[PDB]
Amino acid sequence: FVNQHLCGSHLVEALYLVCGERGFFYTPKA
Amino acid sequence: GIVEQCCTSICSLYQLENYCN
Repeated sequence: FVNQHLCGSHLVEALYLVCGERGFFYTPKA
Repeated sequence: GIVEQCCTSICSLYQLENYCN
């Protein structure tokens, strides 16, 4: 689930599930 | 950034939460 290599949509999905109603920001180039 | 910490290397809940609002 969280403890692995998470890339692309897989990473975006993890942030969605973990952050919940708080939301999140995804910045590939930073 | 997040790709370096979670994609190229193994992710963690600690790091993921750094990106929640």
